Amino acid sequence: DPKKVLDKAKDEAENRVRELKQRLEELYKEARKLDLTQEMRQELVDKARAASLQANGDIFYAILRALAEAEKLKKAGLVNSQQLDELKRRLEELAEEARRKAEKLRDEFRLKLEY
Amino acid sequence: TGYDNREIVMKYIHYKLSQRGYEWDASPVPPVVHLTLRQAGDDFSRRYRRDFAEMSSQLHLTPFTARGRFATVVEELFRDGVNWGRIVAFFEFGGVMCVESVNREMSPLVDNIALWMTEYLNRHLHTWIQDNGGWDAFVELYGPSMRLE
Repeated sequence: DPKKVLDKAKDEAENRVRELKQRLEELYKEARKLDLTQEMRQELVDKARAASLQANGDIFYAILRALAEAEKLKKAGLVNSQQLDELKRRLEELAEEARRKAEKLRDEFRLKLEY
Repeated sequence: TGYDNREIVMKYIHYKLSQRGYEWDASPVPPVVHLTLRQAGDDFSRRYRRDFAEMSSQLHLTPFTARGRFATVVEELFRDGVNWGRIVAFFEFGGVMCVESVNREMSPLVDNIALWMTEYLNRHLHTWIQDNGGWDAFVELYGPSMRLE
């Protein structure tokens, strides 16, 4: 079933976003106990952007792996060049959906930082 | 053994810059490694462009600040491990700092940034790259994405 490749990649991506939320809560919790200047706060925002970069890296990597599996399925004849085109398409919308979610997690990290 | 990481970094930054109309002048690695990495990087930037744009806009950059900014990002990027996607994120991060440098009339910072990428690779990522099959493993991993384009 060609859908299962897309489903595993979704699972992975949704997990990685939940790890990000977690990491930004660690970052916010150890910001809270401190009391911050502008320099220190800009550093945390930058660490938050770097933590998102990392999530995006991991999800990019999950997608490379999904495409490699997809290619094996294609060689076994369990999916064709069109379905492989559809999968590629879904994996890019997926990356964007995960990216949007990580951004919302950032914006909410800052709003919590400053207010 | 494994491939010369200075060469990988130089070709990669050279291409990012020349793709934006800037000419940057400053074991031997196969063409396919270079080509694979510029394509995976371009692919990464197309998906994650909005995130770098938000980074690079919110970047006060000076020759004396630049290293600190680079350090914070790559430290967080590789905090709990390496994988090929983090490596590609790394490459494109360093590319974005180079492009921003030329944009802000601070071109000599591209030489420094290429140095930092080179030293981070040689000192922190090399043994993980080698343990995971070298840059040839990467070429093989990305091939299925290449064969779609």
